[PDB]
Amino acid sequence: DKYKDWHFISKNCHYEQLMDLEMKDTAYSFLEFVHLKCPSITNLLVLFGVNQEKLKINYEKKENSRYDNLCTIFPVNKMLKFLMYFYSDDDNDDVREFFLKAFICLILDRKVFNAMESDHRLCFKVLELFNEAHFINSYFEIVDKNDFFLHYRLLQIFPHLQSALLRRRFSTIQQNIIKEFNEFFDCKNYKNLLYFILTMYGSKFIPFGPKEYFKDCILDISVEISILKGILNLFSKI
Amino acid sequence: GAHYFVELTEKHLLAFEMLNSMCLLENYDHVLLFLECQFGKSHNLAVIPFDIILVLFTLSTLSEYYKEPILRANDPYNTSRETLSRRALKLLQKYLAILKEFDSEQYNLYDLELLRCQFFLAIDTLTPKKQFKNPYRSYISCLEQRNTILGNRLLNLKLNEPGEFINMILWTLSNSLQESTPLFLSSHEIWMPLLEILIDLFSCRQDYFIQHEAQNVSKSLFVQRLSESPLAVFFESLNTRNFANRFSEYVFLNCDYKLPSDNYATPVHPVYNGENTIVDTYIPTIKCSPLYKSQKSLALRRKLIGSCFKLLLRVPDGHRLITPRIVADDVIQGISRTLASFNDILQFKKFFMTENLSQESYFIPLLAEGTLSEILKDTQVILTLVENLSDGVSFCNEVIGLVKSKCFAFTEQCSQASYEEAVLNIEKCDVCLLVLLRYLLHLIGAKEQLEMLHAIEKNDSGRRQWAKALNLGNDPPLLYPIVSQMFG
Repeated sequence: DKYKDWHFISKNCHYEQLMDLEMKDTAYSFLEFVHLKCPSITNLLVLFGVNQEKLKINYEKKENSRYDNLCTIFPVNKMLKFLMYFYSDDDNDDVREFFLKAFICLILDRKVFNAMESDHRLCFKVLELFNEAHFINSYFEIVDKNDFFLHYRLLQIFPHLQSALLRRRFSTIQQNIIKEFNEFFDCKNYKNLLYFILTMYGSKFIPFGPKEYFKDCILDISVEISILKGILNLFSKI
Repeated sequence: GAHYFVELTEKHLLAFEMLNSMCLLENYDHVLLFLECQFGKSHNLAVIPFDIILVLFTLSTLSEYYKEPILRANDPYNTSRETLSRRALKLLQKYLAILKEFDSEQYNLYDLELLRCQFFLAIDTLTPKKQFKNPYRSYISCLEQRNTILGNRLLNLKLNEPGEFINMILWTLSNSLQESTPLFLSSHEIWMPLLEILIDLFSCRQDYFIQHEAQNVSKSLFVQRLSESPLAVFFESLNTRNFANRFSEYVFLNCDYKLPSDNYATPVHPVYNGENTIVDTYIPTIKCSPLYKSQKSLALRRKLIGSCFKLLLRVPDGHRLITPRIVADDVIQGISRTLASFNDILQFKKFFMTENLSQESYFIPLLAEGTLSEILKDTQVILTLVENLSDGVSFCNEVIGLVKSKCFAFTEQCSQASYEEAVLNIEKCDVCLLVLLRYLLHLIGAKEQLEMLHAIEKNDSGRRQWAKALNLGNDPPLLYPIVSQMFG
């Protein structure tokens, strides 16, 4: 596999139109009133080349493993500054849920993930609007099984919602974690097992240190497996 | 080594030794994962040793735009769907934003102090020399037997060369506006981010050095020490007797100013071999509009100017500093001369149209009043705007005089031939007055403004008519509508 990520943005971004919208904003921000170009958030999205009139990954349609398509993207800070004009704090819920889903889908794809500012301000400011329990209850619409390759990513972006993210997935709760370790080792789902390891380790349920009985299992299961052993040794020597 | 050095404990010694041993085997992936997999957890703050902060600074210069095979051969799996340079920069930024917040309601009052010492033991090894000191005798750091990180030599070894710390600054300030792919890229994903980190570290090491010295000392000695300060050794790299003209031409290196000195900077060479070359396999995906490049470039330049003004307004009313040979009173004139004598109105806005109207104070109103008192001088007074930033009436009571003395109004000496240059000059004054007024309200929270408002609106008539006097299809750059809104 290669570049098999979510890839929300399907087509090229309307450069010229975006550039036009990019103007009249510096002095505006330093000194929305201009919304005649794109009336609605759907129009703003399709302006980004977001989607051919779409917000849920259809895994039956293999939407979680797309191709490169070599598409261009506007600067992510400009994207998240334009998207945050159609916020409408005091509005209905059926539109705010669409806003939240559009934000979550356009934070998880590879293009917006591998093209982000070193210092994150907008990402933490947008998440701070919704409720953490609401952001993770109306979760990123990925199935619970493949929730971990994208959950590692969501925790790479926002690392503070890990304990608040395994509760909704597993509902002490360590029995479910240990049972879900199986049916991943029982099957040959090692990749999802690796990302499950990377997602759960360090929480209040699977802390670091030499002390969990995963190491024994792996030692018995023995090219993608080696990395599991190395990561487990590293986490034990902490 | 007496101040700021804090000894480690047995908990941190094992961490340091494990990290250095992981780095010895060129296993940088695990070196990053060790620090990343414990950031948003309980209050422990696994702190990086300086011998690893240096490896991070050198890894962060291994961008994927020119070195794809090295990165792809280091860690084939790439589980994080990222690159070492993108990660190392994230960790650097994360620990730097931690360092800028010394709170006891966070990880620890000792690990924080152990990080502050570890970041200050790393920038000290970078001395601005004009164009292995290991304090921890408890482990064998992996910089004794290693001077090359995957091809890139190092950071302190490559910057401590003859006249190399200044080429690293003058080589990123000219590719920050580039309309070419490898040049701009190199100064977008590598040095622009890295240069803002460094400047962020010298701007607090200087605070450590200044806040922790010899309290209650004579001016003569006080100012004699200020030339030995961390920042002062950083300004030395400029190596110029005439700071005022050198600095100003060294800050704006690819702007559209008047260019009065033909003897400009020599064609700058890249810091690392192949930095100015794009690899065939990598395909960029971001479409950066020229406005975006100008915004980022002018942000970095304004940051450099502020970092300058950091120690220059510290020197008391006594003698000037001896090390940098900086005047600190007419270097404002040199910078405000390069701003007024511009040729682009977009770049002139993006300099003063700052996002942080509070983080960069104390020198923008001094640079806003310096350009306003230079365009009038050369194109149709003793202003006091900067001095009236503590009186709502005073500044309001003096702006009338200008507009009332045909300041921002067009003249009759020119014709319709040079209307542009005659329009740009009054358009440049619009940008400078707004900034001065914007700061006023913000720093201050009747008829005074009313009177001033009317005057500004009545001065538009001349321009409006001036549009008909020169038979224009459209109007002139008015300055009433933009001001009215501001007052609310």
